This record gives sequence, structure tokens and C-alpha cells, in this order.
Amino acid sequence: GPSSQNVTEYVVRVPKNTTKKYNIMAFNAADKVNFATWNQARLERDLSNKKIYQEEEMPESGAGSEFNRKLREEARRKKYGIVLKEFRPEDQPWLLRVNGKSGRKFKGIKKGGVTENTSYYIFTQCPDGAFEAFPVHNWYNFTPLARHRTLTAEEAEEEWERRNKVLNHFSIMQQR
Amino acid sequence: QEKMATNTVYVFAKKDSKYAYTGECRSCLENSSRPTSTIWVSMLARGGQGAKKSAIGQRIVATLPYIKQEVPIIIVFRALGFVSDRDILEHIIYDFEDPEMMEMVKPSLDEAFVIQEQNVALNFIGSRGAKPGVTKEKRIKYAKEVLQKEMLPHVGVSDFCETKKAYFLGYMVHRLLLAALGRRELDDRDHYGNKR
Amino acid sequence: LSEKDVDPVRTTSNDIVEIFTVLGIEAVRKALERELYHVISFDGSYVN
Amino acid sequence: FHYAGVSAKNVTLGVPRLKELINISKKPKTPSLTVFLLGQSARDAERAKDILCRLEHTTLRKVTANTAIYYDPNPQSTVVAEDQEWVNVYYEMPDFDVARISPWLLRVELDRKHMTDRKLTMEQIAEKINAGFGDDLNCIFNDDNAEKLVLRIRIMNSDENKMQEEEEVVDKMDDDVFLRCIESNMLTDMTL
Amino acid sequence: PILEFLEEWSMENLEEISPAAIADATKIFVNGCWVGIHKDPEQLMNTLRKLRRQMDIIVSEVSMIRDIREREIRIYTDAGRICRPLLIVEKQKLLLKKRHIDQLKEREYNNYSWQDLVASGVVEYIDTLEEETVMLAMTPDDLQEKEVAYCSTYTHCEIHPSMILGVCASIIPFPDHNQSPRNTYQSAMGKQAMG
Amino acid sequence: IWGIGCNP
Amino acid sequence: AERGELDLTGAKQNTGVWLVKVPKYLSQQWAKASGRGEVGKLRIAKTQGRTEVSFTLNEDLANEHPFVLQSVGGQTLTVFTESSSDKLSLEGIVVQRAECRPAASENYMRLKRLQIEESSKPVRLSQQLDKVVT
Amino acid sequence: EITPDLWQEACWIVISSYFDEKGLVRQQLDSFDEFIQMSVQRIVEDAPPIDLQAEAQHASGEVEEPPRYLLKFEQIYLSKPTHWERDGAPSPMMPNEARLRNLTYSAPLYVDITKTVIKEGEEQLQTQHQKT
Amino acid sequence: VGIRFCQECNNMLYPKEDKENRILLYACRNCDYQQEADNSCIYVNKITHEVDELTQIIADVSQDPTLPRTEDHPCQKCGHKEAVFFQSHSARAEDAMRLYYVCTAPHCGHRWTE
Ligand SMILES: [Zn+2]
Ligand SMILES: [Zn+2]
Repeated sequence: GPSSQNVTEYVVRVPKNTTKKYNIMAFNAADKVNFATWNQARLERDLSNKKIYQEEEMPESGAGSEFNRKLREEARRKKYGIVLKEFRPEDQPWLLRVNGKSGRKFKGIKKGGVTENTSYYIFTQCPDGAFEAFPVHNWYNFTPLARHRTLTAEEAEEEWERRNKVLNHFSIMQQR
Repeated sequence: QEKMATNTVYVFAKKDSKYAYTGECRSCLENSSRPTSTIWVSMLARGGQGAKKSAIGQRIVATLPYIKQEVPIIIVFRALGFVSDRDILEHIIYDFEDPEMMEMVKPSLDEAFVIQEQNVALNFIGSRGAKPGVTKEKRIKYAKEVLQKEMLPHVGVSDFCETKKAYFLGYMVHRLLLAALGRRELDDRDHYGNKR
Repeated sequence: LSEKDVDPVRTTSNDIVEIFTVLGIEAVRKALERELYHVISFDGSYVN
Repeated sequence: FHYAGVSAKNVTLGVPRLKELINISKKPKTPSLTVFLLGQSARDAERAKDILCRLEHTTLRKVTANTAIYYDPNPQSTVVAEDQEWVNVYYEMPDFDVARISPWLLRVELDRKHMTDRKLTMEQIAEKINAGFGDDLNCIFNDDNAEKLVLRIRIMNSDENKMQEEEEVVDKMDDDVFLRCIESNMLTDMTL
Repeated sequence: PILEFLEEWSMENLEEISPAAIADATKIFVNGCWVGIHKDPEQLMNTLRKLRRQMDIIVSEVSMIRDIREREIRIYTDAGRICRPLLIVEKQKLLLKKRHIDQLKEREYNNYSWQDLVASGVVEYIDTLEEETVMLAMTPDDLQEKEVAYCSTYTHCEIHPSMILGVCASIIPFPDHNQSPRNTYQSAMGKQAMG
Repeated sequence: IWGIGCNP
Repeated sequence: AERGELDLTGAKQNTGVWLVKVPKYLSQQWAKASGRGEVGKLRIAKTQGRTEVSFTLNEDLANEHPFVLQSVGGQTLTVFTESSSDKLSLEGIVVQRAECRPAASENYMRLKRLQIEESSKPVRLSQQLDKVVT
Repeated sequence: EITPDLWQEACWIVISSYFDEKGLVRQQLDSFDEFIQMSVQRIVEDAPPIDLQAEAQHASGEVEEPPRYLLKFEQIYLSKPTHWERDGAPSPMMPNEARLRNLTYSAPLYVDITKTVIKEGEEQLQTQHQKT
Repeated sequence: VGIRFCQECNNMLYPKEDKENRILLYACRNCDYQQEADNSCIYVNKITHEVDELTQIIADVSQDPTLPRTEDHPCQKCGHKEAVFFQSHSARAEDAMRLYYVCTAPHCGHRWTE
């Protein structure tokens, strides 16, 4: 039939600007990602700066230095280090939470290696029958986090002190 | 002045050291700046005997720069963000079909089975770090900085290069495991290929 | 030396400390003389 | 470097040996011992071989071809096809079965070349293992006629029962981990 | 430039690599950084060597090493690597031919020099690491010519074996007829001579 | 320089 | 329905998309005008048991690009877009990967050398000065 | 065009070409040339720009009122070896004069520096200092 | 023998015995998934480690210029005369000077030891 010798040729279109930027979402094959159960999802910038960058300067900042003491306090903190960095969301990883808290959580990180000598484009079918190419603004590799009980850091330190766990570890996990 | 080559992985065997095989890599930031920082991946000898120690046998440890105490390797991989055991082994062992290498990796996985959180691993690295750590938040950020810059600089120093560092660390471990199995010969310090 | 069919009289170890713990100080005098004579005379050289 | 092959032994000579004797080092670089045979053992090479065997340290690891830890719920089940015959023979008149049978099994294959070179006996090895671990280990040994020498080891039947009403949920090493530790200890320090 | 070329020549980057695929492909290290893997190693190695011999993208000092048993290709652009020039052998025939030595012989008023020899691809610089992958012939005519088969795959040839000696040992006449410690002692004494 | 039993 | 919700309609429709790695000269030629709505034509010819993919450069643009396919079974890829209205959406799942390679072999190295020289222009070197500055 | 049994002449012709083009001490000279030509300039460019600002001077409203001074080094220049006399008149320094008079054979090193002043006056001025 | 990773958590499965059913179960400590073990072997250690190096040899080594090559030993699979021959090249190979021949010629990739 015609399938054994079909020749398909389509026009290529590259619009100058698109309202929505195009990115790449890559999942590892072993993760067995399935979209049938993806009833809902939440993709947002991370807040890990809570732990290591911001609102960590909450209490000492609003303690209440004033007057000459205020001037000295601000100048002293600034000159002590090199002005702590705050939230600049566009340069931070992405957090994905599928089906709320019940479903799996993935973390996407921008591909550090830039494509100074390469570009990536995506071809999508359209009713007009011409391929459309959109540049890849960013590449993200998402990796899942198990929805299992997580050891507390303090408890983890206590357990690690007993590095020689002669007793079965599985029972220890059950106890936690 | 002759020096040992930088940005390369060399595996040696030291009899006196408790580690049966030690693999060292001295990394420089493309010779542009900073002193050369050496990161050692070592395998403890099976000579040490205990009910748990003999069962685990050889256990891999890593001497990260500016961390006083030896850190189990699985913990380092989790600190880079690869939490899952399968993914860590994917980086360390390139072909899962071979049983012997997986057997070598199993004890180190068991040693680090307590820590399953990236943040917890970072905190542990900071806590055992030589520089003092006041709080958990400070320790985590400090250890993250150490991993980002001090360890394996030539692979990357910024720009979210954790995957590259993970692959190169896994290569170091892969070479150490191959040396322990005997599939690759231990490197020779006198070879003038190594002596820039 | 205790094992059967091993000559207790002539069996000797090269370690002088073992000779001291097992056989005594005079035995070590003789054994140390023997070992030093061996190292000196291996090349054929002679010392009185 | 320039000794001779006549010695057929590692020998420290020259300046390093002089330093060892002078400093009276506790550990010589090459400790050595010359054994002179008393009587007929000196005359006959075979008797000398017997004395050699008596004087040379031999462990299970030297004579063991390979070790495998299996899980067999029923000894009669004989998960390994080969051991079916001798396990059935032993359990025709089972010993220590009344206490219990431990499900985890340690199976050790001994190289015949090494076994005959050191002139060890399967019954002898079984006795030594039984004495070393008391009744905590139960050993089953093949006949020498069998092409493959097999030694089957299980945890203590009394220990498997625990012989205790309370039973203690401590469950140290369960049984598999304990069996691995036993294997390592046997290989390293059997001193057959 | 080498990294750019490697990206052109079908080298998958580590970031884009599926972890399973690494096992069956060679790893490409440039200055000690694992850039990526290549599915077909020999074609890439030949292309890199061609580029170096034409001095297009890869400079002459850059050294490419392929460890066939370990599935690793290492390219070093680092400084401080010690290198010696060697003639190149294709098939069993030296690439250096009479036309080249005729041009060199009239080195004056022909502006043909060692750089022209390097650019022509007749000679190449080889460091020790690459020396481990190179079959060399001490003397061209003797070893290249067919005889009782020892090696039929010579890849490089020594320009002259006397160039192994240094500046002070080169003044020794008939060095091969002396005891080695005596050559070593003459190297020291020659520094202290008067002239 | 002679042999293994002699000198180097 | 919220700000962080991801429009998975593309996944539900199982829209298939193709990912291609293309060189900088082609992308820069496209970016030169980038507003004419046309850069070339993609021609795919299929035979009994073999398929070939090629791209022709537009004649105006120039003043053959064979495509090599890559297996996508080792990694699952999807494309998602962040709308300017803060409405994230999924366009489709990647079902095929391809690479675009230059046709010229040697003369293409000339253009590569020109690109290398252009990239080396910002590199600054120490300058020799004949007369000491007063 | 093979060279059979004429090899003794040919090998020494190619060796002579090597030694004519590249001297015996080429390694030291080439390394130093790389240092001066590339490494010095790269070290200058690699250094981070100097950022300076006042410590809340004048205790006023201080809405970023302290000026910001930014310095960026560029375009390093080297002169030929020069010896300045007691009179202060520059003059070229020949090597033998350096040996006889115990002088040091050195060359002046000059850098272009760009200084930008940001006083939050809505105007930034980028003065350039040439060959410092 | 082989190590199996759980689907649910992508972590290593450790052996466990169900007392009620006397059935071996590979269960992760982190997650509750349990899997019946078909192999029924937990740990295997080969002290002799008499493992053939024929599997480890790569067919690519035929391309090496430095390896010696013999035309005396023909290839069994295809009959190509040339065959590079090299020794064990392995640490912990005990004492073996066997030559592990590898057939040359493209795509044969045959490794035999005589
Ligand atoms: Zn699981
Ligand atoms: Zn064949």
C-alpha cells in the first residue's frame, strides 16, 4: 500500500516570539513515570532558602537596633560577610508535587552545562500541517522523592553514633 | 619542578594505611586559580574483625577536603542530591549485570542506610566538618558550599554542576572497585605520564 | 619444639627475641653470635 | 637481590639484618625457623611431609572452593538437587531434629586438590568445626566417594527453638546475618 | 576548540546520557574532565589524529590516548607534558620521503623547516602516555622492512636513537661501548671542565 | 649488570 | 484549578513531539530574520524497510541537512511551557529524537575556524608597548 | 621516493632542521612567553572587580546615599626593559649593563583601569585611566 | 546472587523470612514492599574465584597496534587467520600465562583460549 512508499514533507515555521516559553521535562526511565494517575500537579519554585538563606535572618534582623546602634548594626552585619543573598527565584530549582501530598514529589534542576554551540527545537503537529520549531529555553531533569517516612535528623545522628547496628535495621525503621 | 599530574584519578595500595586501596584525585580549577584540592576515595581493609564489621567487610569511605572526619561514600552521593540507592549505584556501577561490583558496593550502602535525606546528609557532612558548626541551617549551607567549590573543582565549581560531580565521583569509585576486584592494575607513581 | 618427631636439641629460630623468651639469656648470647657471624661471613669476609 | 636460589626461602642478609640484630627489633622482617627432624621422619620424605603438614597453619579458607548461603525451609525439601541423597540418608535416622531445624543453610564446597594436599579428612574437619562452635553448628558431610565434597551447616536447633518461654524480641542478626558472621569467622580462624 | 569539535562529532554529553548507555561506550576525558561518551571510538580517534596532523583544530601539543581495554579516550591539552618528536609510519612505510629531505637540504632559500615537516604530517609529538599506545621502530629501514615477522603494525619510528641522551652525555664518544656508571660520571665531570 | 645472582 | 496547577491536557491527548539537535549556524540563520515565518522545508522519504529524514535550507536563507534518528526508549521526555499568564501547561511527550549534521566535511571546517576566530575576538592578550608611558 | 640506505644522511638532516628551528632552551623561553602574553592578562581579568561603598556616611536618610565605586582592570601592557637613572630619565637597559651594574632586568607593567562612580544621583560616570 | 531494587522506593531489597509461611521475602527496610525470591540463594562467595576471563575480554582489543598477532591459530567461528594474542593482563589472576586469543577482522569478535 501507500504506507510502504509514503513521502511526507511539511513547511517549517519559527515565530519570532511566543507568549509561553518552552522547556524540556526529562524523567528517568527506571522511575516508570505514568501520567494516567496525574489528576493534579503543583510546580513551583523551591523554598529551601528557608533552611539556608532567608527567614533564617528573621530574629536577629528584627531584634530592634536603633539610632547610632541601628547604623552600626546594619553596617557591621554587611561588612562582616558579603551581604547574604536573598530570594532570586528565576535562578532556583523547581519543585513538582503530583496529586498534592499524597502523590509523588519530583525535583527539577536546570541543566548546568549551557548549549553555547547547540540548540534544541520541538516539532508539534498542527492543523495547518506545517511543523513549528520552538527553542528550548531550559532543560530540567526531575527525580522523585519517595512518600515514605523520613528519619529525623536528630534521631539519625543518634543512630549513626551506633554505627555497629548488630540488631536488624528493618526493625529499627519500624520503631521510628 | 616535577609534580604529579592534576585532574586525574590514581589508585594506589598503601600497606600501612587502614585502607586496603586508596584512590586519589588532585583537582585544579583549569589552573586559573585556587590551590589544588585532593579528594581521596578509600576502601577500608577486611582485616578489621567484628560481628558487624566482618559481615560488611570492605566499606568505602571518602576523605573530602576540609572535612576532618572520613565520610561514607553513599552519604556523599545523597548529599549531592541522588537519594535513591538505585541511582547512586547507577552512577557508581555502569553495568548492573556484574554481581561482584554490586557486592562490593553493598556494605557501604548498609553503613549509610540511616541517612535517607539529602538535607540530613548535608548536615552530617557539616557536623563532621573541621570548621565549627553552630546550627543545623549553618552547617547545611556550609557543607553545600564545600561540595560546590572545594571538592572536585575541575568537574565544576558553580552552575548547578552536581550531576557532573556525581558522575566523576562515581568514576573514582568505579576505578577503586575495579582495582579491588583486580580487573585494573594499580597505577604507578613513577610513570612520567603522571609527572607533569 | 614440642611437636613429635622434631628434634628439640637442634631446632633453632633466627629471631633472637624468641630465643630469649624460650631458651634464656645465655642461649641468646650464642644465637646472637651465630646470626652476626652469618651476616659477616656471607660475603666471605672474616672478623676475629 | 643477589642471594641465590639455593636457599629457596626469603632471607634478610647484609646491612638490614645487621640493623635487626643490633637494634634487637621485636619483629624481624623475615622471621624464620629451621626445624631438624628427629628420626625416621628425616630419613623418609613422606614422613617429613607429615611433619610439614603438622607444622603449617591451615584454615578453612585455604581448602574451601566456594561458600553459598541458602534458605531451605525444610531439610527434606533439599533445595539443592545434589544434596538430596545424603540429606535423605542423614534424615532417615535424623539427629538433633527433635530440637528443631534451622531454615537458613550454609553450604561449603571444599577443593579436593587442597584437601588431599594437606591430607585433611572430611570427618576431621567436621569434628573440628563441631568442637569450635560446640552444638551451635550442625554439620553434614558427604562421603569421600562423592565427586563434589559438600559440607552443610545450619544454626543450632536448640538456638533455633531458643529453648526460652520469653523468646526475647531482640532477634540479634536474625539467622542469615549470624550465619554470614559464622562463615567469615570459620574461614578466617578455623585453624584446622 | 577540542570540546566544540567533540560536540560536533557525535559525542553525547554526560547530562543527556542515559545511565545504562555508558556501559557499552567509551568515555572521553578532556584535561581530566569526563566530557561525554562516544558510541564509535575508533572513527573519532582517527579523526582527531588527522586533525592534529593537519594542525587544523587540535594543536600539535595536544595528546590523544585511547585505552582499548578500559574503554576510555583521554585528551590532554595541559601544560608541562613532556613530548618528543617521532616519525610517522603508515602501513609499513615511513611517511618521510626523499622529496621532504630534498626540501630540507636546501633549507636556506626554500623556507622549509621543522614546522613544515610537522604541518605536512611527516612527524608528530608524542608524550609518554601516548607512548604507551604507540609501536615504535628503533631504526626505520631495519624494522619496517619485511623479515621474520615480529611486528607488522609499527605506527611510529624513532628519528635517531642517539637522541635519548642529554646535552652532557652527547659529548661522550662511543657511549655504547662504556660501562653505564662511567657515562654517568663523565656527565658530571664534563660540567666541571675548563674552556 | 651481569645477572640475577651477581651484581645489577 | 489553581495558579500552580499543570495543564496536563497535552498528556491526556498523548500529543507526540520530536526533539532535534541542530547546529549554531542553522539557528543563527533562522534568528537573522526570525520573523518571516519561514526558514526551510523538512522532507521525509520512507521506503519498504528504511526511512530517511532530510532538511532543505531556504534559498533566501542560504544567502542539504540529513537527520540521524536516536532511540528514545532509554529516557522518557516531555515538553512543558510556562505561559506569561502563569498558566503552566504540557505540550506533549517526546516520541523521537534526531540530530542535524552538516553536509560539507572539509570546507565546513573553514566556517568552524571562522566561528572559532569570532569567539576568540573577546579574548584579550598582553600588548607590547614600544615606548614607556610618561 | 622511499629513502633506503641513505637514511644516515636524512635523519641528521631532519634533526638539524629541528635544532635550527627550535633551540636547546626553547622550553624555558616558550613557557615565559606564554606567561607574559596570556597568563598575566588572564590573571588580571580573572580577578573580581573591586566594589567599594561608604559606611552610611553623614547619617542622613541614607537611601543608598553612600556612593558605590567600581574598579575593573583591563588590557595589560608591557614595555621593553627600561632603566631609570638618578635623574629620572628613562633609558633602555641593555643586558650587559645589568650584569655590570648589578641592575635587575625588568620591564614596566601597565594596566588600563576603569573607575565607575555611582552616587545614586541618577548619573554614573565611568572614567578610564590608561596604562597605569 | 543479583541485587534487586524495589519498584516503590528504588532502594535495595534485603532478604527476610516470613515465619508464618516459611517463605523468603526480599523486603526493603525503607518501604513495606515485599517480594518472593525465586533464586532462594542469599550470598555466594567463590574463594577459588575461577572465573573465565573470556567474558571480560573486549573484542575492541583486536585493533591495538601494540598487541602481537599470530596467523598460525585460525579463528574457530569464521576462519580468519589473524588473531591478536595476549595474556591474562589481570591482577589476582593467580599464576596463569594462558594466551587469550581474539580473532581480528571486523565484527567477528571471537575470543578463544587454547
Ligand atoms: Zn521499596
Ligand atoms: Zn573470526
